[PDB]
Amino acid sequence: YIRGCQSKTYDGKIFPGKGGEKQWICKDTIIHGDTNGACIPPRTQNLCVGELWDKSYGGRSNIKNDTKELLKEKIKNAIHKETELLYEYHDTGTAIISKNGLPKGFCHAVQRSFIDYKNMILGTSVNIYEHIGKLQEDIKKIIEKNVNAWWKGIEREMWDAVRCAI
Amino acid sequence: IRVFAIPPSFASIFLTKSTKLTCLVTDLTTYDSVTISWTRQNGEAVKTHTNISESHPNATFSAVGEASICEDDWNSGERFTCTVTHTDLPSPLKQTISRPKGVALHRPDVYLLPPAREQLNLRESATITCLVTGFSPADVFVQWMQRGQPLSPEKYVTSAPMPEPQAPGRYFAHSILTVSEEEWNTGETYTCVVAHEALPNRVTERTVDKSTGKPTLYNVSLVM
Amino acid sequence: IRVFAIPPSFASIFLTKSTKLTCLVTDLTTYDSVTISWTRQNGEAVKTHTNISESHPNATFSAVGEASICEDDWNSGERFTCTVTHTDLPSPLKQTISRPKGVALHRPDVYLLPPAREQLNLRESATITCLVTGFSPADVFVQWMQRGQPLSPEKYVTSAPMPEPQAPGRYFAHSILTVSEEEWNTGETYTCVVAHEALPNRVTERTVDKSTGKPTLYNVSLVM
Amino acid sequence: IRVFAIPPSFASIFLTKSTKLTCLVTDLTTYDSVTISWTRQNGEAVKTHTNISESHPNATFSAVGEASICEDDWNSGERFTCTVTHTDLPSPLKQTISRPKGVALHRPDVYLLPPAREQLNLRESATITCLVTGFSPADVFVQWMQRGQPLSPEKYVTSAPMPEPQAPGRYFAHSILTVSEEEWNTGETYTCVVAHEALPNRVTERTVDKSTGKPTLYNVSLVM
Ligand SMILES: *[C@@H]1O[C@H](CO)[C@@H](O)[C@H](O)[C@H]1NC(C)=O
Ligand SMILES: *[C@@H]1O[C@H](CO)[C@@H](O)[C@H](O)[C@H]1NC(C)=O
Ligand SMILES: *[C@@H]1O[C@H](CO)[C@@H](O)[C@H](O)[C@H]1NC(C)=O
Repeated sequence: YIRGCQSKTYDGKIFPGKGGEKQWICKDTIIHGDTNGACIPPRTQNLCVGELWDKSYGGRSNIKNDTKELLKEKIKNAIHKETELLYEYHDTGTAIISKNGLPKGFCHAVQRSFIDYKNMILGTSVNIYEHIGKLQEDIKKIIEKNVNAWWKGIEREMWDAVRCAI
Repeated sequence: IRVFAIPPSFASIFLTKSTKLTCLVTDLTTYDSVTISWTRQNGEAVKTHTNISESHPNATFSAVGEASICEDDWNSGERFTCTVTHTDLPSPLKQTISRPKGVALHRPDVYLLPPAREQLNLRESATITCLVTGFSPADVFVQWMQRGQPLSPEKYVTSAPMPEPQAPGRYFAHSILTVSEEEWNTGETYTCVVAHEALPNRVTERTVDKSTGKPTLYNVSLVM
Repeated sequence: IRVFAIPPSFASIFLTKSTKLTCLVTDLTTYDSVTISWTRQNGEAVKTHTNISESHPNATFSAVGEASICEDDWNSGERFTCTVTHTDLPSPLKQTISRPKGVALHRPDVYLLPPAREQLNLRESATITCLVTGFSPADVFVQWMQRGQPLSPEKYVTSAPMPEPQAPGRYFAHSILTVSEEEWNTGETYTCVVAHEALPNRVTERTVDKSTGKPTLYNVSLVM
Repeated sequence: IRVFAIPPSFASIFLTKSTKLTCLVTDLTTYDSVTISWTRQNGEAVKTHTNISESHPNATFSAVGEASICEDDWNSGERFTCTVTHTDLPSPLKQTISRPKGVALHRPDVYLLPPAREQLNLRESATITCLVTGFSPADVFVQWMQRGQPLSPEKYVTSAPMPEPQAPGRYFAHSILTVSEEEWNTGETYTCVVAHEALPNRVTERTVDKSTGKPTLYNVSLVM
């Protein structure tokens, strides 16, 4: 359950929090992706990488030597925590989107976070953030030691993770 | 065949702004239609009891009886009797509680120690600890607040008071608030209202932004 | 009369560097011919109890037995049984001693918080607090060493472990060392030592003095 | 045929947390049916020994016998006798090993020298060295923990203890840990833990970080 992801603040800190809004990163990396007009959403910048990535003293991937089964469990836990934190972020009505009985726009946010995770494992990210690049490279290394086939196999389980969180 | 009379801890008075008398029985043989009453020094019945528990399956009764009394009456320190009417006992079993006398009041000192710099480096979580020292009696109620709004009791916990190593007659309580490192590295207040009898106004608070330790006269910055 | 179990704790075995099994028979009358022996399931164990506690103010003994067992044997999870044979007991009774099982181990994160600025300004004392957070199971031993030398147990007091605010299974404990502002201003590094099962080395040490917080690159000093 | 039983080195004591022994032997007749055994002056039951080495083709057969011994018993220095019987030699190979006594315990001084700037300037490696000097018992066990997680013995190489040049009784040792200069610049606080008998808790830490050792380059003296 506990993974080291804090409550979402991408569109503003939760009340009583006031500031902390994350702006759209309309920039591209020369080394990775070269020219890309896509702008990274605040939510994606705040994606709950979970145990896949620790920010201690810069950025260091936590899956340097992780088995395929372990990586699947880590991603499942990360998606579950992302769903939980997104629900508590939109339920309090702090997300700009959120200002059935689910919080308005929560399903959009969780589906889009799942899409971002899919593209993180697949390695086809439109724009690579700080956490995106190293995680993409390491996940490519782990599986190929073909990534698309792996995710096309475990997507049902990963989405079952979101359903179980809900 | 005794009765456990729980006095209202000062946290209880401060939380609900009323003095609540709760006496819990124990080690009483099983039978129905058992009644309890609360009586003060003069013996007059104070208030009928509510939220009475059903017969205890564990063979030892634990019935909760609530009686309301004037705050000043409890502050004076009279002996309030909880009379338990039990069929087996020829006379009702009586237990009484009075607040301790003496207990030289000493104002608490509320110092907030912000998170260690080596904890913020983890960039995961931080624990703002609101140290409270040099107070008596051993009853405080530390409550946290962010930006002036109360925080849910899930986020903070208060260690039980313990004797202070230096002063024998004083105690110290130690409370922490688990804050997210982003919310700390961004300027946030996280006050700490400390409720105690020895305080003049019965509550004091100290805040810790990220900028408390900052010099406030030279915003010295390092940039590549 | 009743036999009670006192398993050794990490606070005990680490301090004494030996696993001391203790038996307890609470409030037994002052009689003669106290016999205590220790046995595992196989039963070949034979240890002799020494220095039985003297009569307490209640005028009734409390049987206490001292036994020496290898750390590996205790860590094996084998249940330890202590024989009790005494005149007051109508028949000998055996008490069962074993450690809790099925609990995960998480290494603590010893964060050493220097005393608050407000407290040093009083020029009365400083309480360097050792925050031992995120650990499990709830059994931690905190030692305070100054300039590489142990400090007297009187100076510091260690808070009992409490459940962590947010993390479900983890705990947190605090140890405060009270020292004069002059000593703190001089700087002796006041190392905090934590002993816990989950630590890879079984011990971790942290250090703090007046110079830890001050920035290293720039020495901006305001003068009049 | 004489068995060269080896005492459990302190590195074995602290790395495995258990006292494991062996009875390596110089042998004349390559193979015999009977296996190793261990005896004590107390004459307690021998421990189980398994996984004996296969016949050595060059006739210098060496056999290993594993036994579990209490740390306190080995700490006391009581002699343990390896008893090995073979068909060729009816007389048991009675040889005794005990930890040497009479040697004063001297606390190691651990000094973590950062990498030479001549090395970081290459931006290819950063060999952090844990200089352990001044410990009188030859035994020592240096372990490296990076960013709070212990590192495998592959990464670092610990030099064998050697006599100190100046002080004859004392010894010294080295333990270099090599990490790519990318990791060093992040400031990961590479910590060295030395395990030695003389230490107050048998382990002391010294942490080196990219910032440590950097003097105050800028000394701004704002005076009004
Ligand atoms: C200087 O002031 C700004 C206010 O916008 C603050 O964000 C910054 O942290 C200050 N400098 C340092 C070194 O803290
Ligand atoms: C850092 O500044 C303080 C402020 O007066 C001064 O006392 C100290 O000497 C300075 N450090 C060094 C290394 O000079
Ligand atoms: C730093 O500046 C202060 C300003 O008075 C001075 O006293 C001190 O000697 C200086 N230290 C160094 C190392 O230059």
